Amino acid sequence: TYNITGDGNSFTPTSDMTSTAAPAIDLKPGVLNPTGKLWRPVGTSVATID
Amino acid sequence: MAQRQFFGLTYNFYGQPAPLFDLNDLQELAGCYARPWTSRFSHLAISTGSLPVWSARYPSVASRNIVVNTLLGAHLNPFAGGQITSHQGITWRDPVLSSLAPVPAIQPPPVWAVAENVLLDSNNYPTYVLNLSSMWPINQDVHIMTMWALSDQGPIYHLEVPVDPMPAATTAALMAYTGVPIAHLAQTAYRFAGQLPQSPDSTMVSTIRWLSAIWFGSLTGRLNRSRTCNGFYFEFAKPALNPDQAVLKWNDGARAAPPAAAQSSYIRCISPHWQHQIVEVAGALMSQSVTAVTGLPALIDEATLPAWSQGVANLTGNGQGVVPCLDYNPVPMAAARHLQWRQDGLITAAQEAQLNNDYTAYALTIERHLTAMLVANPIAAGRMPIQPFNAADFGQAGQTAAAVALAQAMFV
Repeated sequence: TYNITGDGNSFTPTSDMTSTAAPAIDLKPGVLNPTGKLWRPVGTSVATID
Repeated sequence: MAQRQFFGLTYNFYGQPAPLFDLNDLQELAGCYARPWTSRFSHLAISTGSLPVWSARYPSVASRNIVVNTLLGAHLNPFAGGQITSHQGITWRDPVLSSLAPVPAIQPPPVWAVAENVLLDSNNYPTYVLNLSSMWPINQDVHIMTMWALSDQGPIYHLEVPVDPMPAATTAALMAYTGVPIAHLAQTAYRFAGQLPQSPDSTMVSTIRWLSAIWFGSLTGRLNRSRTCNGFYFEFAKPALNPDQAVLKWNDGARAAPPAAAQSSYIRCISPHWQHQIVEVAGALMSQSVTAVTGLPALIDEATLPAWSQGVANLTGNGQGVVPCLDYNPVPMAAARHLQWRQDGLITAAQEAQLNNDYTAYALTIERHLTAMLVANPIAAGRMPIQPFNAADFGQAGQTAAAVALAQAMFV
């Protein structure tokens, strides 16, 4: 970090650079999913696929 | 060693007024033979599945197995009777039971004890217990009897894997026998065990028990070329028709995972096909020898047992060792074995698994039809030289897959 109380610092507000952060995010239920729960062939070897 | 209450169980009859044989058949037996000792029987059995097991009298090896038992069962009731009986055919060649004699002349007084379905305690008979030495070879024979007779199925075979202290001496010797089929090893074993009034010397004993496991383990799938008991497995020679002869084979792949300590099972075969499977039978004969030495957990609890063979002395119980018996149908197991093999990626199912399942399907069919057709005669005539059993008995069920899974977990 730099001493804030120095010279050279630009005050250039532009349309191009419109303030933004991440205020909130999408958390719709629908959106939560993707997708498949992970499972196993009973627990024995490759036979129990059923 | 002298397990005092050496009580042995004689076979029931299939809703028959008489024990399982007719007079002619018993005549055949007693007479055309002589000694009450298994030499003769083993002679037949030994001939490495070459000779057809069929005859006019004797449909299978197992047939003979059954009439051997019934023979025993009947003729013991004589001399093992409360005050000694013996006539009608058999009046024993000496009190010491030397030979199957046709009624000594001036000897009527010892009747033919008409018994029903009855266990006997060998040691409760004074003659029997006097002759404790000579008793020993026949007790072996006795067990064989009992352990088929207990049930209405294929034999109740016992298994044992004592894990960890494994004799180095056993290893060494056993290796020399590599190349031979289970059958001949068994034969020598029985012969020894009989020949010498039975020893506490666990040598023999251990050896048989290990062998039994290795076979069973092999037969299941658990044991094979790549998963061995140190090198040990049994190799199923000739992958075409169902005669896939289990030879002891020693190949170094892996040493399979040492179980926790002492693993015990007992198997029975629910399906009459057992009859033509010398493999299956030969384990059961092995486990008998074992018995003579050892006081096995009080026999397969009455839950899977016909009513006549419930509440037997000190044999069936409810809260002991091995409450349930492990049960199989032979043809489904072969499938089971191929399963494991494939699961391991030992082999492609592609051609290997398909082919042999094809052949064993054939072998089933052949067997099933022969056993049924033969049973027809006894199931119409007063004579019975064969296992009794309904067509529904052949069923692909009887806890077949559970057995397999248990056998496997045992190996862990």
